[PDB]
Amino acid sequence: TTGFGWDPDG
Amino acid sequence: KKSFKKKYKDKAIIYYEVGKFVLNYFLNNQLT
Amino acid sequence: KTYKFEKLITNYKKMQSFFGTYYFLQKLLSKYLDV
Amino acid sequence: SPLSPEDIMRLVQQHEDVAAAAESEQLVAQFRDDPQGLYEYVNRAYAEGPRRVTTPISLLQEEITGAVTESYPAAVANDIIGMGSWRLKDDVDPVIEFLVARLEGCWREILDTDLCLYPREKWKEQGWDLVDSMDPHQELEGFSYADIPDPAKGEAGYPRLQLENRVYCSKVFRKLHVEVGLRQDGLQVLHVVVYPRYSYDMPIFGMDIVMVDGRVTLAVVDCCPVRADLKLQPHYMETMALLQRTFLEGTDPALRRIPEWGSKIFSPLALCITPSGPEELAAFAKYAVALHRAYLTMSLNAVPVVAGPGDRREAARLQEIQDGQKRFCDNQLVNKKTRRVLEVAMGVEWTEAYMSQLMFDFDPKYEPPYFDASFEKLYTYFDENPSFGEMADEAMELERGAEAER
Amino acid sequence: TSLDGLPETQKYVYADEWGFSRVGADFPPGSHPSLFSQLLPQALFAFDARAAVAAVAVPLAAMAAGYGWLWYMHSIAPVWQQALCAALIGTGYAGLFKVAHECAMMRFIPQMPGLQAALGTLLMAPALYSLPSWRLHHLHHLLHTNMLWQDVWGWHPLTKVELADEMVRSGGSGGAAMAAARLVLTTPIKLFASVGHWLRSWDGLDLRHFHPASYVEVLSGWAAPLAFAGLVLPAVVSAGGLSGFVSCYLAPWLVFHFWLSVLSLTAHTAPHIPWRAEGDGWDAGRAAVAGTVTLRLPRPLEVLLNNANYMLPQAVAPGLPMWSAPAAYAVLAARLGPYLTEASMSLKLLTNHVTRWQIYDEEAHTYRPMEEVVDEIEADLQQLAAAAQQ
Ligand SMILES: CC(C)CCC[C@@H](C)[C@H]1CC[C@H]2[C@@H]3CC=C4C[C@@H](OC(=O)CCC(=O)O)CC[C@]4(C)[C@H]3CC[C@]12C
Repeated sequence: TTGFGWDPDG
Repeated sequence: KKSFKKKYKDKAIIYYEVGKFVLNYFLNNQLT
Repeated sequence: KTYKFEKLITNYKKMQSFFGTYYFLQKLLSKYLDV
Repeated sequence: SPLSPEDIMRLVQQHEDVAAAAESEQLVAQFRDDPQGLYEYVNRAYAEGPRRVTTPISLLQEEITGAVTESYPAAVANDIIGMGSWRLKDDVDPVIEFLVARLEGCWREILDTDLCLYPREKWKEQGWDLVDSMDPHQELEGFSYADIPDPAKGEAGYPRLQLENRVYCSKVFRKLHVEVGLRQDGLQVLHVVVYPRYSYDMPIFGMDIVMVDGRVTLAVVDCCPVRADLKLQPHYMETMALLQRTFLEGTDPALRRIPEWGSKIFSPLALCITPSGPEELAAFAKYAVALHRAYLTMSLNAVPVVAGPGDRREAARLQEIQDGQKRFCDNQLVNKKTRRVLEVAMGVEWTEAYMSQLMFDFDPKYEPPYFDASFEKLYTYFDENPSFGEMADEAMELERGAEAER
Repeated sequence: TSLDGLPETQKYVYADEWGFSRVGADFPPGSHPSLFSQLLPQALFAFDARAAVAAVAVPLAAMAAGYGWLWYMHSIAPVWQQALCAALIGTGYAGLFKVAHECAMMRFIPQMPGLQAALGTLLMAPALYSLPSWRLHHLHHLLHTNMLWQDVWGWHPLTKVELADEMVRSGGSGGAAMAAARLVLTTPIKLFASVGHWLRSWDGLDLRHFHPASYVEVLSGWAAPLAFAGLVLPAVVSAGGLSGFVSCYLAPWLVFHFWLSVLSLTAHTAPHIPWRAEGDGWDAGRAAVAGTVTLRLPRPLEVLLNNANYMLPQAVAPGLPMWSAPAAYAVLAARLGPYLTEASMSLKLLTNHVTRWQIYDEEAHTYRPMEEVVDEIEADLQQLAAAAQQ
């Protein structure tokens, strides 16, 4: 249920 | 929250049938 | 004015993917007129 | 009052100039109004939600049992896939993951009707789709990334080098190439390049990221010009300027140094950066994604230049295009960084062959074919606006005429 | 152009020697006729009903007058009265045919396209011509003007080389094709060679030359001539017999074909207008501006023909309507002055066309009489036979 990815909006 | 859970579920469901039909087509129409 | 170059672009595209004297003229005309 | 044998040529020049200007302006008119939509397309597609499918089969199904079929736009699909099936994921820093996912997503979403895979005998049978330094002969059949553990310090092998490539052909581009490399000492590179066919007058797109221990040490993106004077068309310069004003504003203007080797191939708006913190990196990432997408969308409507018998201007243009692409290739070959990180691990006779045939090959007498599958758009169309055959018309007029009595 | 840089004296002596008024200088290469459409005032393109009804009604009145007279005195009149009524009817119909040619290029009444299509079909049928095929052949002509080996829908000249080839195949100058060319381009019957054009339409009655998506439109085009020649040419004969046919249909027909042929032949042929092959210096604007000759007629004839001689203006502005063609020319003559060629219809011109300019040789790039040319190339035949000694 979590992101774990890097996206330029934090 | 629900977004990521749905992403995982849908990815799994789609990749299942994609691979199933890819192997079907290969074996029937290309091994020959 | 563009007929001459489109007559060339077809014989260019003749290479890539992998009677009938008024065919090309009529095709070009119908494309350019009824838009 | 009468005209001269010369000012006729002045009239010809002015006419073709106004024509070129008009078409170049028409190209930018789309991005001009809202540039933010070049990066925020995924968020908007997510916002609008999952579309419901209305085709006779799905309607009959969801009416019989219960099952509603849902769809998703292409941006959301390529966001769900992500770094889909790369065999060297799980080892890639999240920034490189994000960038690869976005770039390959734009390729698969914009060029989807003509995107093919590069011929397999040119790269994939030599074993260049997955290269490992601890197994330069492929006696483990390409599972060396899983069978052989990492060599410890001082052992024969430190540091190990792994590479993975993907090469595509298309209708406008003779090569779209994305390659990732990892080394055991903590180095990761990402290198993307896009070459238009030898008959199109477009700049070459290029991007490089080099990160060391999770910190981006170098990042460079640019549309390298292909003409002999290092001058883009008007609309490329306009788009680059608009995007830099949109995304990079408020960041360093003095860090954009120009490398010594790029000074002969770089456009006046190339971007070279050693980022400071998180905000610089976020700005650069947004800008790179937006620039790539704008480039592809402007390529969507390109026309080749053809050499007519008697015409010398088009022969000159074709020669200039060939020479520009060749100049880029030969000036990229002496970027000694990647060359040495390869050759000190894989040898030299291997490195020269690999860099000559795959990374920067240039042979104008061979460009790969492609497969135009646009007819597919017909089928999809006719499954959502179908037609029923002359006997459903009677039944439907009966249904209407008998339902309309209320 | 053929007469390049040279003073006005030789230009004018050539002019009055050949019957032209103003010969032409030299136009720069690398251009297109559609350029000079910017030199035209925008008011020239306006539609008005006055000129429309006048242009459709004047030739109709001339035709009706000729027919009323001719029937009032059916066969009691001598041959000269018959000739004069036939000439009048032929000219009236050439006017109505110019109107039909305007409707074929979609520039007569653009607001009502169905009406202008029906009108063009109706006015073209009595000459046994097809409207869609006419549109196609004329467009193909505009795209290939003066192109050697390609402008087959215009007065392509008989070149020296093909004549030599035919003479080598015939084994002498007595064959059938030889005598055919001999009488067709040496006698005044040349002024009717347009009838050959008429037979080359109906491209074999062969639907395999066209694009399939157009079959129904082409077939319909062929059915309007046929219906005429199937429903009206019987009646005429049945109601007047052979004579009542040769005086009511065949003579106006021959006059109309005279007009067509002379107009076109004078338009695009002159000793100073070269015929460059493709790739060998053929230029579009140079051939459409410098390679055109404007014929001047008396104003009664012009108003009877609906300004059918003014062809240069509607080659640079293909949407320019018919009644604005004279005025527009006056504009272009001011700016393109030194390059244009002009002529007045006189006996000397036609005598020169018949007796002097018969064969086109590309080495000298000019026209030369048929007989001297054939005897010269036959003397060179004798000399190559002497060269064939061993
Ligand atoms: C008989 C009179 C009173 C009415 C007018 C009749 C026309 C409508 C006919 C008679 C002459 C015919 C033409 C005579 C010659 C030909 C060529 C012929 O085709 C070929 O000869 C093809 C090439 C070949 O055979 O080698 C058929 C079409 C066409 C144009 C014919 C089309 C119909 C035409 C014009």
